[PDB]
Amino acid sequence: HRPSVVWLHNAECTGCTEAAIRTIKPYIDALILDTISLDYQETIMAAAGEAAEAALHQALEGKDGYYLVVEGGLPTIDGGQWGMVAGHPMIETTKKAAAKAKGIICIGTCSAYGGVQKAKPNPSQAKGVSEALGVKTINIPGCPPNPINFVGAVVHVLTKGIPDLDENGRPKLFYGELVHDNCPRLPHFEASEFAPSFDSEEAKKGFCLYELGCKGPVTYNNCPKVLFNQVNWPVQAGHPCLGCSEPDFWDTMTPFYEQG
Amino acid sequence: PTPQSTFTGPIVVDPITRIEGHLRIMVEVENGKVKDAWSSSQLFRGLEIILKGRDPRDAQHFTQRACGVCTYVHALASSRCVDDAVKVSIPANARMMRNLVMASQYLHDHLVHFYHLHALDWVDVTAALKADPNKAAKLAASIAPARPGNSAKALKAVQDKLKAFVESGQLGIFTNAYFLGGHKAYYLPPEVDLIATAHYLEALHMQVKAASAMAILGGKNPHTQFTVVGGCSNYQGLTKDPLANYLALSKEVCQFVNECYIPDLLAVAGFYKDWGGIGGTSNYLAFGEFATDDSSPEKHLATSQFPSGVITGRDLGKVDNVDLGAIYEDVKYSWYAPGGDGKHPYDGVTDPKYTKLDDKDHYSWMKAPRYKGKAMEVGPLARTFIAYAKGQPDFKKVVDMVLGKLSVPATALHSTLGRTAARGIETAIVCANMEKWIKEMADSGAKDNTLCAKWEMPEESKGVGLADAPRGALSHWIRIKGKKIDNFQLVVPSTWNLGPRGAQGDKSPVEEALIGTPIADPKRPVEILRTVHAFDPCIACGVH
Ligand code: SF4
Ligand code: SF4
Ligand code: FCO
Ligand code: F3S
Ligand SMILES: [Mg+2]
Ligand code: NI
Repeated sequence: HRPSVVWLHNAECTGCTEAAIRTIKPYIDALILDTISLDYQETIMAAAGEAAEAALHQALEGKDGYYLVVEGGLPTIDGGQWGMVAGHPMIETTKKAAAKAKGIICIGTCSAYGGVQKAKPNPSQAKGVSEALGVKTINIPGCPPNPINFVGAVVHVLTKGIPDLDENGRPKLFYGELVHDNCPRLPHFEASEFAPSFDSEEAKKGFCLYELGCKGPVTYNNCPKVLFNQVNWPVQAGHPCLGCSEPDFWDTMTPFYEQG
Repeated sequence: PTPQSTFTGPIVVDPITRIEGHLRIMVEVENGKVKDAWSSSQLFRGLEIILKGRDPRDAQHFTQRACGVCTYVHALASSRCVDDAVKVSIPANARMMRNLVMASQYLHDHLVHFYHLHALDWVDVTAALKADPNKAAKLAASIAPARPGNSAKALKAVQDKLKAFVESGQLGIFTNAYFLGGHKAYYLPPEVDLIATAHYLEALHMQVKAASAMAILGGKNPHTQFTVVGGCSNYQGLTKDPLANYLALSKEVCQFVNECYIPDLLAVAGFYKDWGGIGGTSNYLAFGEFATDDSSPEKHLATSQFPSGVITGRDLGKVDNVDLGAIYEDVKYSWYAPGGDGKHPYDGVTDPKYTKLDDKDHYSWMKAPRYKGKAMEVGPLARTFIAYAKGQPDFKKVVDMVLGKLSVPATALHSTLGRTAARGIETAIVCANMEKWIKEMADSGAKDNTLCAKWEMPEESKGVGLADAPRGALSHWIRIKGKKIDNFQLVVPSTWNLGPRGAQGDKSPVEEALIGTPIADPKRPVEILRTVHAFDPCIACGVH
């Protein structure tokens, strides 16, 4: 028997699902064949419609219980009808699935904190999972988060228990350090060597991107340490950090190309 | 003959799984065939509303989150859009880098779609257990190049792994699969099921490599971070070592496309020949992609190596030029306020007004984009017909190769089978161009690493960004006022393909394609999935 995992998609772009399948320790096939039982996942599951909905119920009714992964924020306006699956408001199905879950893992800034659809003026009245349900969640933010961080947290929760969280529900294992503190451009920052524009010689020489809006100094994530796709990260590609793992970054980190 | 029940009655499939986003399909069935259809998108986010009043430089970061499956493409469209609004012509290297990242995205996107989203509609995974592995190996040896992953040992290993999974009774993502316990609409012999399933697992690994290649130039995947107004920020992406690695990875991915993807697509298509007469539409549109000149939207349209164009009524002899002024969106059958019909995207309005579930008068969060009164299919099939009609050498070669292999006329491509084939066709063509495109940017970058041009934010302006994303013709339209976003409208390929009826009550491409779909078993309507999935729906994209 492999531990049951129910994965719900709410108000999301599916970038978090995509991030998750970029895992290489283990690869996704090995994860779902050997380590977990992924019992509902709309992006890749075979069943559709009534058959899919029956698959969800079978998982929610499972004798061994289940862990809940939530992707996307919850649109709450008009009784939650602006976001629906199988004729039910997303808020309704997420509430129900969360009630008897062994644990709740929010993959991405959207489920964790509200995300892009919550940004002003928030026409769908989108909320993060913890706010909408009124329960604590394990938050794995980033837009999307590193698969290392998501799979890392899943494994930890299944084997060891709940990992130490910060004030924003993020595992200290992955979000304990500022991006900036591990950035290879830090010497330039310390020396006040800033690129004034993307076309400047300074930018060509790899100068710090702080003057171009880099939110690395206020962003908790492990991007420079672990990289993405085993090859790169935004600052290495010459672009400032957006602060995408911070709550409500869409409204607290903008304008993205300024520090104002 | 095509298995068909006698069922008369409605069928609702919600959720449509193995797509991006939340789609509800409703159909009326009579004597086992769909007679009417509705494409009902079930989520609204409202990125266009959220963008109002914001810094135009921020738009690409918000719009990229329109979709994480077709990641990058919206950052690209927004950047082209703002670049046009501020009237900046990006450096040659930036055009090259932006186009290569789009090429990498096509490779990743199409592989995942065929195997992990579409394949389960044609392949019976559990039947793979009944296959003779040795027999499967020799079969695979006849329809595709020699490779260790196609040996009896390797195929048996897959079958054993699958066998242990099924025997556990925890079927996970295969729970209640339409093919469990046999299904008349699934035709493949067990050996083919095993071969396809082995490649399905290989492709889960290969898509990681595809994403890594893309991230070398993109910074990360999903959601790239290398584009800026006036070009790109990734100076390292022009250097020798990273591009050597980019080429190496890209060739691995391309080997898998040519060894596994195309041969499986051809094998599957030969068994489902009847699907070459189901799910056709008549009008095709493409903005084109991979241009040699991206200094303006018109230069993009004229110089795209995958050409732009408009085909109407299946007439492969009259490919018209795209008229950007002719595009508009209707809201009559959508969840938006009345009086929003016929809006050109520069005058686009997004005023949500929900009614109720299954209201025939308003049944979707997608707008209905129309072109001179007609619905337009966009995507790989659209690009393929247009390129074929214009006599694009690569498209001529690869399409004729496919038409030969399946022994059908070019008219058979107007179908769900054709729609599926075209996705494989252009993937092979992208692969064939990779080494050339890379060498171009490698040589160029070595000589002069200029990557971002100077520009100035205008007080008042408008601009449009065009791209042909993996699913089709994408456009972002901006009005700038007081140096801020006054209006920002997205018109996305899935909006074209899967939106609701227009103001005249004319069906969208998916709704028309579903008419005439045979239903072998109403409770397991795999045929609806086959056609819907062939359009490669992206609902977060379509609604935004
Ligand atoms: S957190 Fe970002 S990547 Fe994940 S679903 Fe939300 S918008 Fe998409
Ligand atoms: S580039 Fe950003 S993260 Fe790196 S040193 Fe500068 S401010 Fe810090
Ligand atoms: N491809 C893709 Fe996504 C859609 N539809 C976009 O643009
Ligand atoms: S934008 Fe996000 S992915 Fe890392 S580099 Fe900054 S936190
Ligand atoms: Mg729009
Ligand atoms: Ni998409």
